[PDB]
Amino acid sequence: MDAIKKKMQMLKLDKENALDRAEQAEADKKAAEDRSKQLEDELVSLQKKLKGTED
Amino acid sequence: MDAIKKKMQMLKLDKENALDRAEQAEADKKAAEDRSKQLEDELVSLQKKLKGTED
Amino acid sequence: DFDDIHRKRMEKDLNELQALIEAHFENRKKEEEELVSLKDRIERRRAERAEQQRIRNEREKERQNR
Repeated sequence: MDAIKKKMQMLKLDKENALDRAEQAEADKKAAEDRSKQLEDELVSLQKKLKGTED
Repeated sequence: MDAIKKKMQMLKLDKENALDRAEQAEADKKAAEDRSKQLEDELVSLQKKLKGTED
Repeated sequence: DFDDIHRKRMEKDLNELQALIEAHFENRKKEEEELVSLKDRIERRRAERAEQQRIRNEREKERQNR
């Protein structure tokens, strides 16, 4: 037939598109999270040196 | 027919789950990156305050 | 919870599709070709019956014509 092929292929394409988009988003989320952790760690030391400067 | 409809329904359940996961991951990325950039801005303001204290 | 969705979904996601494909293949193979061949056979028998009917009708009309 004809309809089954096109509908099935389009739906599988939709699933694959959503999956890859989710993977890209999660990768960027993990990278941003680690960079945020770095920012926290540096900010604490910045606060410590600021406190010493103020003393 | 009979089995074809059920197979289509399976292909649609995969569609919904993949699309929902993609959207949720995208929202997670947006939230995490906003968190990181706000932390970076806080770090910048701390640098400027340290500069004023140094002056 | 939400951990039996895999064990009740993924199973039929492939097994059901494959089994229904198998059922369709076997049913088509059993049904269509055998039906067409049997109908051709019955058609040939029907043509032979038609010839026998024509012969008998003609011979009886030949004799009885008085």
